Amino acid sequence: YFVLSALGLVVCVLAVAFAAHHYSLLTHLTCENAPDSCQCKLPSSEPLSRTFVYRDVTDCTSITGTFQVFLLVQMVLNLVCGLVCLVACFVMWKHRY
Amino acid sequence: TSIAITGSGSCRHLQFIPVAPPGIPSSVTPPTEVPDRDPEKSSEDDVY
Repeated sequence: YFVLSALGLVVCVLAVAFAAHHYSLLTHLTCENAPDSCQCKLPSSEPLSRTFVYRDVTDCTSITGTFQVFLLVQMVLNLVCGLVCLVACFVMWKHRY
Repeated sequence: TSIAITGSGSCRHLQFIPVAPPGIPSSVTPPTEVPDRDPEKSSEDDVY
């Protein structure tokens, strides 16, 4: 039980980090509507740039709307679950050591 | 016996002897244009 509480803590921490990084990425892309898709590219000093294609997306608002809301909810839930696992370990060693 | 008056030179698209030609040429198929674009890329190794 202690081992799995620690494992849940580390997995939730990894999820928090990945969600935060993905949100930080999505804060800095400019995206346009492509046929049944979205083309999100990043501004560059040189005229060339790297873009990404999100298929099966009618309008990019779904990426700029409910997607970032979903990321925020996911990171909030992940941090809450990580806190729960950490305090579970805390009580475990407060009754164990 | 026969006379065949045919165009040439600047009259390439013209035949003047009536042989009753029913020839109707087809249309050129439209080839898909293939522009090549090479923009820069950040490393996909950023993912790993």
